[PDB]
Amino acid sequence: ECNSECITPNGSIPNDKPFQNVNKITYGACPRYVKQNTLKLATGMRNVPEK
Amino acid sequence: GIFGAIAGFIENGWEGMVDGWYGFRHQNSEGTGQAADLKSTQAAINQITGKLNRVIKKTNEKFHQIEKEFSEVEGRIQDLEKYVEDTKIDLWSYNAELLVALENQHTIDLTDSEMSKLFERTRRQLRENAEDMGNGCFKIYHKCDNACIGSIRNGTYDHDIYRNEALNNRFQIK
Amino acid sequence: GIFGAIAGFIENGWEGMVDGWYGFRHQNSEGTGQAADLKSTQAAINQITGKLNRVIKKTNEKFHQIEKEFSEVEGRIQDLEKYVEDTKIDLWSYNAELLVALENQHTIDLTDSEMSKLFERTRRQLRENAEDMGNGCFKIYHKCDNACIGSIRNGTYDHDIYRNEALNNRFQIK
Amino acid sequence: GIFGAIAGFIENGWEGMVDGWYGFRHQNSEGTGQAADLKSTQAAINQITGKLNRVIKKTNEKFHQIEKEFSEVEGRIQDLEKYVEDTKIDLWSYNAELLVALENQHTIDLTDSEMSKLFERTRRQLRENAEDMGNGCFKIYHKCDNACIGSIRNGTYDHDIYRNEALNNRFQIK
Amino acid sequence: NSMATLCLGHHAVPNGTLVKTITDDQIEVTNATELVQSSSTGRICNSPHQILDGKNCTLIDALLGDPHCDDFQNKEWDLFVERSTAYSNCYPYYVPDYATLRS
Ligand SMILES: *[C@@H]1O[C@H](CO)[C@@H](O[C@@H]2O[C@H](CO)[C@@H](O[C@@H]3O[C@H](CO[C@H]4O[C@H](CO)[C@@H](O)[C@H](O)[C@@H]4O)[C@@H](O)[C@H](O[C@H]4O[C@H](CO)[C@@H](O)[C@H](O)[C@@H]4O)[C@@H]3O)[C@H](O)[C@H]2NC(C)=O)[C@H](O)[C@H]1NC(C)=O
Ligand SMILES: *[C@@H]1O[C@H](CO)[C@@H](O[C@@H]2O[C@H](CO)[C@@H](O[C@@H]3O[C@H](CO[C@H]4O[C@H](CO)[C@@H](O)[C@H](O)[C@@H]4O)[C@@H](O)[C@H](O[C@H]4O[C@H](CO)[C@@H](O)[C@H](O)[C@@H]4O)[C@@H]3O)[C@H](O)[C@H]2NC(C)=O)[C@H](O)[C@H]1NC(C)=O
Ligand SMILES: *[C@@H]1O[C@H](CO)[C@@H](O[C@@H]2O[C@H](CO)[C@@H](O)[C@H](O)[C@H]2NC(C)=O)[C@H](O)[C@H]1NC(C)=O
Ligand SMILES: *[C@@H]1O[C@H](CO)[C@@H](O[C@@H]2O[C@H](CO)[C@@H](O)[C@H](O)[C@H]2NC(C)=O)[C@H](O)[C@H]1NC(C)=O
Ligand SMILES: *[C@@H]1O[C@H](CO)[C@@H](O[C@@H]2O[C@H](CO)[C@@H](O)[C@H](O)[C@H]2NC(C)=O)[C@H](O)[C@H]1NC(C)=O
Ligand SMILES: *[C@@H]1O[C@H](CO)[C@@H](O)[C@H](O)[C@H]1NC(C)=O
Repeated sequence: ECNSECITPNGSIPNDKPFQNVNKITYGACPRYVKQNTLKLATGMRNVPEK
Repeated sequence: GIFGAIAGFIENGWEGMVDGWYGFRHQNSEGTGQAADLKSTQAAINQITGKLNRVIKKTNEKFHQIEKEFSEVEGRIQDLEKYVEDTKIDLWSYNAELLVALENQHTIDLTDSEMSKLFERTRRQLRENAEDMGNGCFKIYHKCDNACIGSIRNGTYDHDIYRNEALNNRFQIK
Repeated sequence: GIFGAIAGFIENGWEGMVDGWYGFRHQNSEGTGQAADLKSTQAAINQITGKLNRVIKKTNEKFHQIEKEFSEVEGRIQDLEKYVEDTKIDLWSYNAELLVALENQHTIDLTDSEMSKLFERTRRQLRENAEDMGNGCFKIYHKCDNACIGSIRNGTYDHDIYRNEALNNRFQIK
Repeated sequence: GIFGAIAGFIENGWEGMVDGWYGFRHQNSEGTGQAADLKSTQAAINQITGKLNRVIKKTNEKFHQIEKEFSEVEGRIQDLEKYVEDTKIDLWSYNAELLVALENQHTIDLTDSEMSKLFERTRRQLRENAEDMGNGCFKIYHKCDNACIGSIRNGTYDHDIYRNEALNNRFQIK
Repeated sequence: NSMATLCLGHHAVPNGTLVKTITDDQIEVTNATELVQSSSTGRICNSPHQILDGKNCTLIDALLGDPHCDDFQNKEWDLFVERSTAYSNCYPYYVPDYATLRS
């Protein structure tokens, strides 16, 4: 008992992300299945630490 | 760095500046200080939030599609069902990979844009009263106390009333 | 604005300049005037026309494809035919959406490039005879009549014959 | 040119500079000379090698797919097999076409970035001792022999010891 | 000394996140966000889409009327879930075009 718009054979997953790597088999409002396990989208600038 | 400012002519980022993204750091007769520039900070943030919102939006519910795992050997019709799905996944993975690449390069570069935009805004503000030291700092050729610095930031700096002093300090011999 | 010129340090665009995209507006002892810069205007137009032509080209005739609407329930073979087409459409819609986004951002940014390119061309042209006022205008420190202005635009301005006057006007006290 | 340097304010590229991509060419009392700037040269090369490596990487082995040429007329199942493959190819061709376009535009533009980055680095280095002639060259207002030039390149140029001479040479009449 | 000095700059973070760009496989930024949902609970949420647990019945056994599937008569679902534990316990049958019918 819970609430989730995306269902896979591996259980439901969050659809707040645009892609997913859980399962190519889905049902409902799911993220696009991709082969990648991770994709970092930069939300800041080039980090140049002092030392 | 594309605009050549962050990791280009600015040596380091300020780990101790946690009240903004871009800002000012100064020294004068009344000591030293530091304060963020909320204009350029917010500008970078707005652009990034915009693209972030734009990437992260949902898609259509998808309902009864095809089978993608098969328990028995069926040959030609299964071969195709597998081929279609595989094709799809490769293309979507590609799009994702490329998307992130383009977006990230652009984010790196737009934040570098905002850095130089701030620098140039100040360089113009100061007219002939200060010189570019090369490292992202300016050499001010007149007395400029904390109140004076607080007119440069905040864009209320009338250069003309300092101009006279500055010119005399700039054009001497050694 | 990426190059920080259009909606960055230039306050407004000129709604009354309908003979070009970029241009000059001036004031001197002989009154005021305005005229377009056809170099930078044409440059922006050429780039945009190029990408426009490049986007808008036709594709192959497509002839006898699959059925995409079905009058009866057929299950598995129909499921696949529907799945293939749907997949296709999502991918093509994506490409289109992204294409427009990238292209538009680039168009916004290349036209901002042309603005600063023109400004810098002039700033170099004028050497030490004028100062950057901050708003996209220059302060000329010598008498510059309509003929003089017409040597700056059109790039026939020899700064050296004005240099002497300009330096004396720039380096006084108040 | 986006940054407006290559084919923008620099008239030509140096066909005789085959020891680098970017560099310096000079004239003084001891004659003329030329030498490459390995910093900006290597920077452009690193960026390009990076994206080149990133484009040119392999994919998964693909094994038993579908038939793509047919010796007999089969109608509906063949129609689909043909349709799927054709769809795929159009999409992959598109991606490739677009990839090259974006990448090439970016390569053109990042190398133009490196040109202006070098120019600005030097302009700041020289402070008030030289003036921008407009064509990618500087006018040095003091005697600067081959050793002096070799302190500008290599970034060991202390402007302050030349400053006095330069100011006197810059501010005369004619 | 009749002078002063003013520096301009950007912030940084002690830690950082590596991201991919056009030119770089790894480059460090102040922060980033993850675009791929790589993990799951292992449990199927029974809302909002209506889940029907097939339990020991297959969809076709539930259809035909296999005695141990009487609980499924006239039921509905947004998603019917078939379990690997499922079995059949009625007359031997063969559904040519099974997969089509199930679909
Ligand atoms: C570095 O990178 C990190 C990575 O997270 C960034 O962190 C994110 O920051 C944003 C902005 O603050 C966070 O967004 C917030 O999400 C909250 C959660 O709401 C969710 O609720 C349901 C869950 O089912 C979803 O349906 C829904 O769509 C949301 O996903 C929101 O509540 C926040 O909005 C409002 O919350 C408060 C609550 O009182 C309100 O008062 C406010 O008005 C506010 O508008 C907000 O949208 C995001 O969650 C963060 N990430 C994570 C993983 O948590 C950093 O911002 C970035 N930079 C720094 C400095 O860290
Ligand atoms: C879906 O299908 C599964 C698998 O067939 C069913 O699980 C079995 O259900 C039966 C019937 O309810 C259970 O039978 C009970 O077994 C208990 C243990 O005995 C054996 O159990 C397993 C299975 O044979 C053996 O591996 C094990 O070694 C034991 O030898 C008994 O204690 C029970 O006795 C009494 O149970 C109740 C009263 O409490 C009454 O039915 C009778 O009075 C009976 O005498 C009974 O024999 C069996 O245990 C279940 N399997 C397991 C592994 O537990 C599901 O029931 C079925 N339906 C679902 C899941 O909804
Ligand atoms: C800079 O301009 C802003 C205009 O908003 C002024 O901001 C005020 O700063 C003082 C502190 O010096 C605060 O007490 C006020 O609450 C601020 N007002 C607002 C609306 O933010 C600021 O005064 C200006 N700079 C100086 C040096 O006076
Ligand atoms: C600017 O250079 C152009 C060179 O083409 C000159 O353009 C001429 O402008 C005059 C008006 O002043 C026209 O009568 C001519 O027909 C133009 N010629 C061409 C070829 O376009 C112009 O003379 C130059 N500027 C000035 C101030 O003389
Ligand atoms: C510039 O700095 C470099 C620092 O590496 C010096 O490079 C040397 O150049 C001389 C020729 O003038 C060579 O003999 C050395 O082998 C070089 N050393 C290295 C480590 O590359 C160079 O001396 C500096 N410029 C001048 C004018 O001295
Ligand atoms: C620490 O690094 C993580 C990435 O691993 C980042 O999300 C977070 O914003 C960073 N926090 C601080 C305080 O540096």
